[PDB]
Amino acid sequence: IEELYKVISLHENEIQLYLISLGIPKIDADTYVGSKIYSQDKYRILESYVYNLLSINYGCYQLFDFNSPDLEK
Amino acid sequence: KTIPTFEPKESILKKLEDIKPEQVKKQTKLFRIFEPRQLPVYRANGEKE
Repeated sequence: IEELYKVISLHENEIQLYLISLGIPKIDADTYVGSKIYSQDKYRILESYVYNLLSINYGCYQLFDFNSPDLEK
Repeated sequence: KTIPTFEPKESILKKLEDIKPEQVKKQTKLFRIFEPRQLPVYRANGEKE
């Protein structure tokens, strides 16, 4: 995911060359690139490091119920 | 998402401006085809005149 952010910050014509490089057909990459959903994926890569950060699982934290109605009180 | 710009063609425009106007000619001597020469001349008998 540090490579897919490097791809998005490239040119519009250099995202399409990268997608066709892997094996994606032309009408599928040009439906991606033309709909400007490479611009929305800047805010889903950068938010993917937030849920990676803090752990609700550990040696001990797996046993408890974190969505309990007694911790939310 | 910027688009590439137009690249001009200088080789075509160079062929228009470098057409010189029609070269005016003036002649320096008269257009000659025939010239006089000396030939020997003979009478009706055959001897040199």
